[PDB]
Amino acid sequence: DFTQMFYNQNVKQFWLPEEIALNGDLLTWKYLGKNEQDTYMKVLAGLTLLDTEQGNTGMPIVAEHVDGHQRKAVLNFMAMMENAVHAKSYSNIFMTLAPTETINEVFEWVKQNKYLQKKAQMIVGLYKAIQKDDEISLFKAMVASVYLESFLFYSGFYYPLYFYGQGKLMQSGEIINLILRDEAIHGVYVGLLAQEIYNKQTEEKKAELREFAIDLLNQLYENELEYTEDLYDQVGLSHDVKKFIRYNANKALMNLGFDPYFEEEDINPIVLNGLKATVEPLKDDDFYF
Amino acid sequence: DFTQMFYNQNVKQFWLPEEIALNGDLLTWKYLGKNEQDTYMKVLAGLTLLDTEQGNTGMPIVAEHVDGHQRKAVLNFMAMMENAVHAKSYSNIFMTLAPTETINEVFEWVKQNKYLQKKAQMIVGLYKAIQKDDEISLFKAMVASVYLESFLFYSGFYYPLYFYGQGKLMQSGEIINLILRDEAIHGVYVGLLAQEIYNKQTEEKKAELREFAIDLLNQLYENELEYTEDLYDQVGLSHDVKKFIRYNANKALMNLGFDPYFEEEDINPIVLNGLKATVEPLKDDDFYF
Amino acid sequence: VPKWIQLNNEIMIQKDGKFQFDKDKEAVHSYFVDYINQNTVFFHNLKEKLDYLVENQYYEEEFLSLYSFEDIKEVFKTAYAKKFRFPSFMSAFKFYNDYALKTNDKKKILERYEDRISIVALFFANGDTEKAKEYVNLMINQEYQPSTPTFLNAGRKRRGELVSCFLLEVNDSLNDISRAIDISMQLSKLGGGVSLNLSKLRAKGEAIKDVENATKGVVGVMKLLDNAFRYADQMGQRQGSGAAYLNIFHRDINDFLDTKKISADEDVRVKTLSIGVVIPDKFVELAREDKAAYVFYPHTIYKEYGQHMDEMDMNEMYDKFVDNPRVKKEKINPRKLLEKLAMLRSESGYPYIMFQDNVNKVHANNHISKVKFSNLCSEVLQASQVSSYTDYDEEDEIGLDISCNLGSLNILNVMEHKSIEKTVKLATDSLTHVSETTDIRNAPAVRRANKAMKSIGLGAMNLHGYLAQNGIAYESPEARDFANTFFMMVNFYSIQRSAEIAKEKGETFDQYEGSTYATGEYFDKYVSTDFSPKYEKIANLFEGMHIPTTEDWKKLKAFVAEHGMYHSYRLCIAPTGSISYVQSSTASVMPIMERIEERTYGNSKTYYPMPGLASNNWFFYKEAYDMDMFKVVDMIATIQQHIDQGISFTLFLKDTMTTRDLNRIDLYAHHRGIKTIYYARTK
Amino acid sequence: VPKWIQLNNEIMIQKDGKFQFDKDKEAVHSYFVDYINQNTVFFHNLKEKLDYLVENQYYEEEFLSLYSFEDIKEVFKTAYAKKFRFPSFMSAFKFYNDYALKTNDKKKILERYEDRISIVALFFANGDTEKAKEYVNLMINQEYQPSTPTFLNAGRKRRGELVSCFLLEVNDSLNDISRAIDISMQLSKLGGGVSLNLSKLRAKGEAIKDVENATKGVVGVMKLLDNAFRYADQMGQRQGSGAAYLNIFHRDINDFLDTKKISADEDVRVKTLSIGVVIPDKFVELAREDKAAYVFYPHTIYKEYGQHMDEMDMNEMYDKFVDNPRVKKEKINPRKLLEKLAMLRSESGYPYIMFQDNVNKVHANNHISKVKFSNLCSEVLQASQVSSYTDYDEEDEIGLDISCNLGSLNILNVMEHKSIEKTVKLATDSLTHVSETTDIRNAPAVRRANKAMKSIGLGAMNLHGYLAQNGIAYESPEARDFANTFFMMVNFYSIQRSAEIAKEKGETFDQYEGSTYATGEYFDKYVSTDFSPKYEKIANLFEGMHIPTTEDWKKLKAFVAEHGMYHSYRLCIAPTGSISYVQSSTASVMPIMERIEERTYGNSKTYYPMPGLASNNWFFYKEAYDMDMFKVVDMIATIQQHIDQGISFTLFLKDTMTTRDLNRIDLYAHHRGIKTIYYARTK
Ligand SMILES: Nc1ncnc2c1ncn2[C@@H]1O[C@H](COP(=O)(O)OP(=O)(O)OP(=O)(O)O)[C@@H](O)[C@H]1O
Ligand SMILES: Nc1ncnc2c1ncn2[C@@H]1O[C@H](COP(=O)(O)OP(=O)(O)OP(=O)(O)O)[C@@H](O)[C@H]1O
Ligand SMILES: Cc1cn([C@H]2C[C@H](O)[C@@H](COP(=O)(O)OP(=O)(O)OP(=O)(O)O)O2)c(=O)[nH]c1=O
Ligand SMILES: [Mg+2]
Ligand SMILES: [Mg+2]
Ligand SMILES: [Mn+2]
Ligand SMILES: [Mn+2]
Ligand SMILES: [Mn+2]
Ligand SMILES: [Mn+2]
Repeated sequence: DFTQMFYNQNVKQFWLPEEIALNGDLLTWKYLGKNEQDTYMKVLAGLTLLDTEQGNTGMPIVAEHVDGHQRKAVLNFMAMMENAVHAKSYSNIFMTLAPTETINEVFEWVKQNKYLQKKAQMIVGLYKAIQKDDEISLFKAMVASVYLESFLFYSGFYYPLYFYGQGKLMQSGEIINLILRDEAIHGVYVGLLAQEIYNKQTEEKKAELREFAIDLLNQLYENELEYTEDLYDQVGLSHDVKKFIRYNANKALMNLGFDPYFEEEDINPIVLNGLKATVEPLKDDDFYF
Repeated sequence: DFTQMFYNQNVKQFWLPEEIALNGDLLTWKYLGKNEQDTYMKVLAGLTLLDTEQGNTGMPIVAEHVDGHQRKAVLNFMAMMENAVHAKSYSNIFMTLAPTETINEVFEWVKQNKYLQKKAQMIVGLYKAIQKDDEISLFKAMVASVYLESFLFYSGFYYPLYFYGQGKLMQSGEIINLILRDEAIHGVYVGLLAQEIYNKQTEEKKAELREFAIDLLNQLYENELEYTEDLYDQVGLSHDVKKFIRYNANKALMNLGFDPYFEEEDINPIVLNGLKATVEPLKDDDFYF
Repeated sequence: VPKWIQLNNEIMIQKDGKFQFDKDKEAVHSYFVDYINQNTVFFHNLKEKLDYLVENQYYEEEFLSLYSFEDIKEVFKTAYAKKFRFPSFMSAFKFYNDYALKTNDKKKILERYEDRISIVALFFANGDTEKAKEYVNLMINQEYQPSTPTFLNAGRKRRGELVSCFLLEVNDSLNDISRAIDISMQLSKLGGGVSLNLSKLRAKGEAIKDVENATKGVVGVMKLLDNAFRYADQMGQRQGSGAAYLNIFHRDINDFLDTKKISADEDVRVKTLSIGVVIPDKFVELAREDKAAYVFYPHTIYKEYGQHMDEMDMNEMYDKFVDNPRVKKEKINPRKLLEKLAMLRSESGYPYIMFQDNVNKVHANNHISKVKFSNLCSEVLQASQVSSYTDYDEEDEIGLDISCNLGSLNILNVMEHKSIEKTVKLATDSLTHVSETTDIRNAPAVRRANKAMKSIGLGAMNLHGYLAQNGIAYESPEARDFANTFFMMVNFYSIQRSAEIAKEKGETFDQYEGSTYATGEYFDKYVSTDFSPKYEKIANLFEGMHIPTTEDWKKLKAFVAEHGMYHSYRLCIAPTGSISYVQSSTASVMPIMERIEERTYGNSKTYYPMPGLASNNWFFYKEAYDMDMFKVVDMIATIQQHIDQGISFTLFLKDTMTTRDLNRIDLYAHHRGIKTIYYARTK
Repeated sequence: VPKWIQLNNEIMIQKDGKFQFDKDKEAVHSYFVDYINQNTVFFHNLKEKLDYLVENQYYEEEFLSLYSFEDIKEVFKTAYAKKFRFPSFMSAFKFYNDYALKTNDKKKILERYEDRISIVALFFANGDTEKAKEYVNLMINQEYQPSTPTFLNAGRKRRGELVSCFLLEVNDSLNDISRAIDISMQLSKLGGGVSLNLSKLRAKGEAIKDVENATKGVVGVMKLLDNAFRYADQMGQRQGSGAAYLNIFHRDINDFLDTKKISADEDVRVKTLSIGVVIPDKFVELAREDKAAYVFYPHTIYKEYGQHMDEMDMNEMYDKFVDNPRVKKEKINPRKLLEKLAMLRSESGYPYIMFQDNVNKVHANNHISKVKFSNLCSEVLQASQVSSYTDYDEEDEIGLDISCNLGSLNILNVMEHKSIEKTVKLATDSLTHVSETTDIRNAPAVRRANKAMKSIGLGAMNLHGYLAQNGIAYESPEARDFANTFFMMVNFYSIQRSAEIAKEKGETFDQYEGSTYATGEYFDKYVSTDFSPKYEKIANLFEGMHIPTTEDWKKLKAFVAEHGMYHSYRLCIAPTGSISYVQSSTASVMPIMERIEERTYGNSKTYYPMPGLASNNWFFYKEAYDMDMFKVVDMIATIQQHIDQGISFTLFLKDTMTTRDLNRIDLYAHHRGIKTIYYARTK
């Protein structure tokens, strides 16, 4: 009942980072403190890693196991967006704002950062555990994918949105909003596929799947807290970002058909402001009048 | 040396089925004989069936085994074009020209057809034989992929190009020309990835891979001749189609860095109508001797 | 944004659900109160102005020296006594941006409308003060408008030639091809549009000195001509414009047409070279009967028969060519070729279509030559003889290359003044003067044909404007009745003026005795068919003017028999691109494309409503694209029956109609006697 | 595969670690016993052969009618008495594929090597049986080789022109540009390579009659010429080849060079027109001193001084141009321009470099005109006067457009026969005959210059072959000593033959009296410096031949003063591309590119070893790319001191070296007196 409308929405949302000129951010970037620039680079690098794996691994593997040519076409399109559009856009931003050495250093930093490695290990592990014709392993990977789309990106998205909302780094911010617009529909779509599998189960099996989903969310959440503190303490925003990730965790649960898990909190209003002609042959009657 | 350049060329060639209005083809379709309509339907179904294998298996399997983030992104983009753009385009052409019952029957016929099946299963067999961390099996699959993209499609493309060059079925011919333009670049790109593997091999292993490629080409070519007579004898075109197959076989070989196998031949003109040294500054005292 | 531009853009702002057309008038006032008067150079007296313009190499001394200063002052006073006011902002803007004389620094205005009109009148009269005043009254009443070359350059020392339509015949030789390239460059340097006939050129794969498969065909010649026209671009002012015409039975016709396809390669496509196709009746008969046609190799036909393929009647020669084994030919499908023509016209508006037999069944000078091709605007249709340009230090055989003299009657202004006869005769005299004063020293055949044929083109414009301001639909039978009567009177008075000039000067055009004017055949349909209006409304429109009857036409026929005719050709309806703005008129006899046209000049937007457009005549100002092209063809054929040359006939198509509709319009034009089809503009 | 093809490929199959060169000989035998003798057309006697070739329009009957059939039979018997055998397969293959006369359908061979040589000799002798036998002995011994046009086309009815290269001066006018395009097409139709000097054309952004920034510059004319050469491509057999030469002080020099950049846009890129740059000593001086130079607008200089920029000496007028406010100029960096030249030559081998002062410091006809440009092969360096092609019906002022006939001495065969004098005199007579019988009816300046200058080009081939087969390294001082002596002998005997022809005909070349030949200045270095070999080995090589001394040169100077010289120019060393194969000779005086060259013909591959290559002389046949370009420059300068025209000097570069190395080679060539540099071929 939904794939065709998602197909149409995904293809109509198609974009490339080159559509957005980035040289306009040069001055507001220059004006940020060293702490702010550091957090910003690292935040986008963490996002780049997530999209790299979502494009290389997550979306293609889910596409492989989901039945139906139209469902596969949507998932293939989403996969392309992840690595050919989203992951690449971050390099466009980096290449504009930062010198090569700072770019090299931040990519080295992703490799050695323990929270980023842990979250990649956990998410990609679940993708690679999918067994052919085994719907339960597929469900588990789809939960992981929804958590990546609708929860994990948001510790990263906070900062570009926070600046956009203050009228700073607005070209980079425009790119990020386009990425976010895509991930929102990706999270909903994968959520609907996960619910399909969940709804086939016995009540006992469903109870176990909810346990899996909640245990996984809590494990990812605890890691994300440490990641958030590590990045945002130097810019004074860790508590604010934490409220934002809890907000989005609830959205991820809802995408999976589950009740919200965290209590509602006031999000920084700045971040909320951040959101040939046709041819006929000649008949013999056309020669007479 | 080449992936970013191909990335650029691929994304700038992006298109959607909806861009070409198809209904005006009915003004020339109605004037074709039964044999012409039959051949067109059968050719179209042949292309559709082969392209589906490439979208569901060929491109995604190669993307899975190739190392490199940028290569995986380009390959993902190509897989997207197969599944999201090409497959919808073929379906659109069919739905415009034939009623539902006729489409189902043509696909039943072509699905049972000996020559279409022989080539489809030969290609799919090589994709299924790729082994993790074995570059030889990957190379063999890449050869199969290049043969599909740059050679096997062309016994089929001939007919729409033949009409397109005559002013008939111009809307669907425009679509086919866009598809063909994508397959050409797909073939060239996968060809470069195969040459990379080939160049890492010993001289004895190279000779062995050359023998594999030529042997495979021979098997496919002999089946193409039979496929060609089966479809095109009823419309009197087989001689010229055979010249077009050999010409495209030579292009496929050149994509794989190999010499042409067949002598140069001229192609049907209707189908044709359808289709740094180191700069070092002068240091003075170079003017005195 | 300047004040006049705001007042002009206020037209689109609707008050009480109506466009503020009258605001345009206010804009004109602003355009003169704020800009034109401020930047217009003023002198203490006209003597000082004339001395400054002559001394600073703006004007020519010769034409002003023919009058005393009192006569020139009287002519200028007659021009200024009208107190002419531009009714729309775009008229004054186009005149003062395109035609008004400016200083060398292009920041001041030396010529007003009255000054330019007076200078052109003094140039026309060639020393007659009364004739100059008559010309001034003709142009300040805006009854007659000299073409853009004549209007812009008359009386100016720094000027191009007064003729801008040139037709060249290219003979099948390398010397002739090089000479054609040279002449095209020289005429583009003069500012003229050059049309070249490439049908005599042998096709691709023909023999040069009995070596086979040597000729590059007409496409290589087209590449050479395109490069020549790109190089010669009016000293880097306008893009060099050229046209190439090929007979549809020439074998290169496909490759010719392939030069306009978007998919064509860089070594095939010509970008600044317009193309036209000449379609004899034989091709239309072959397509109609669905018989497969043959495209012939011109050099084999020339070797077999001693004459070029385009020099003989294909209707009687086609079967002999096909049955001749020594004539090489290729099989084609004429219906496929027609569909290709329609598709190419849909994509790019090319090629121009010339119906050879439609032109030549009413051509008065078939004895001199049959009309083999048309001009860049596809309205000049004259006899031409190819020239044999030999090697160096060898005498060339100079033929006839067409170059007619353009000038347009303003139908609205002419008919409201009840002065068809006087305007036609004065325009004929001015065109004769400009043709006589034209001397091109680098185009021998053009100069020879100008001296011999004395051919002029007297066109008409504001047909749709006049019809709409008189409550007549362009597609109505009343409009065709008016066009028939008006253009029959125009033809009558043009022939009368030509015969009067022949009697006065004692000379006719060369080879007039063989023309249908001399034999009286031309007047046949005029001495038997009465062209008086069949509708009471049109007759009331023609009230106050004598409409020539059959007896008047018999008297004119006798007068032509006794005295001859000075001009080989008199009437041709040119597109009239920018002069229609200055005259506040609709372009040519074409229907209007838009009721209000939006243009972008610099970084500013401007709005030009069609002349006389209001709420009452909004419906009568129907857009050309909304019109039935069959009725437009009917009107153009009605006009063409009284025009000796062709009419620039642009097709106006919607994006919905297919190539079958375009082919149907072309075939109905061929059936109705349309001589040329200019463009296929798709909305 | 053919048997001879296998035998020729057997060369590279090494036996005992050595190449099987002798197998090549076997191949020729096969090539004759299996293909040539079977594909040849034999007649009962020579009478039937000559009659068949005459009536079937293969031969011109006029040159054969000057001899009785007994004399022609004697000439053919003299040709066949030598029993000439091709020592390599490629020699015979190249002759019988490119130069032997075949039937109309090209299925059989009508001309053997002896037949072709006899026909060429009979054409040369012009009715003299003994002279015809002398030419037969000269060509069958392969001492002298007429150029490809002369050798291929002499005595043929379907022939082209015997002149290889034509040089045109283009005046700064549209008429002159169009005439240059026409003449270029006419001469490419005749088969000759056309070179055009574009230095007189005004640069981009110049005024055409007081309207400024109007000219397209030399790039528009370049595009026109490129299209003209594309169209006139020898009836589609050989691609039309043209050359454009521009002075380095022309303002368009960058845009000129930008025509050959691989990143150039299609509206600028020119692909069938070679480019050459003429560099005066002033530019090299400015680059050496790193002082910023000025490129000039030719039209401003012509307006101020009345002469063209390239018509006068830049070394004395550059400061006047710079200090003149009425002269328009642009600032450039001469070192950056030199680096751009080096980069362009590395990328594409263009432009040709002509050191104008090096040409004109020893030019013997500076009174007629200075040499302002070179030919398509950059070896013809002659005085040229620009023509004033006026409007139609106006007389044109015909100037002098360079054209010379090529002919090469085979150094190995000439020195083996000890016949420098006889070969040089006979070659001079043959080139004089070729000039006399040349009459071009579509190039007036070329015809006038051929009639007046009487310029011929006598080249040389097999310099490296002779040196390597005699155990002399091409870079060794002994090789340069041999070149000095041999080419001094060639110059001496060419001057002697020219003076003897002037004496026997009583006429010299036009304006000879002002030349350095008449004043005796030309002989200065020859009457004070001895050019006898300084090495004993070279002197032994010259044994049996009288090496001219200063006394012989003084006698020759007196003889020239008494009688004059028939030829304005006598010696020019052409590249001699494909005719060097037939003569079994290395190309020109250039060092060999490779010892064994692998060339693909049809679907087969063939290997041509250098003539005389073997184990004992393998390292004497050093490849050009492995050689020091400075010593090659030294050799070319040593030869050039005895050559009145230029030498086609190709630079042979390695991929490792930079543009700085290329610039150093160019500057050393300029320092050593090199007149022109042909190509920068990178390995
Ligand atoms: N619509 C117009 N078309 C042409 N010229 C105009 C127009 N409006 C104004 N002008 C020019 O500006 C001048 C001023 O005209 P305005 O409407 O102010 O009154 P006027 O009585 O015509 O003035 P004047 O004393 O100049 O004759 C005119 O004489 C004329 O030169
Ligand atoms: N290398 C070659 N160059 C030119 N012609 C050749 C060559 N080899 C063979 N021929 C031609 O083919 C013929 C074959 O004869 P071949 O050279 O084998 O010796 P032959 O029969 O003893 O006679 P002869 O050598 O006296 O001509 C020759 O007479 C000659 O016409
Ligand atoms: C006509 C024309 C000339 N030119 C350039 C090329 C010629 O070398 C140069 C001279 O043209 P000319 O033929 O000499 O023009 P002209 O004689 O009328 O002008 P002037 O009196 O100043 O000589 O102008 C163009 O670049 N484009 C053109 O269209
Ligand atoms: Mg001819
Ligand atoms: Mg001039
Ligand atoms: Mn993403
Ligand atoms: Mn996503
Ligand atoms: Mn596909
Ligand atoms: Mn593909």
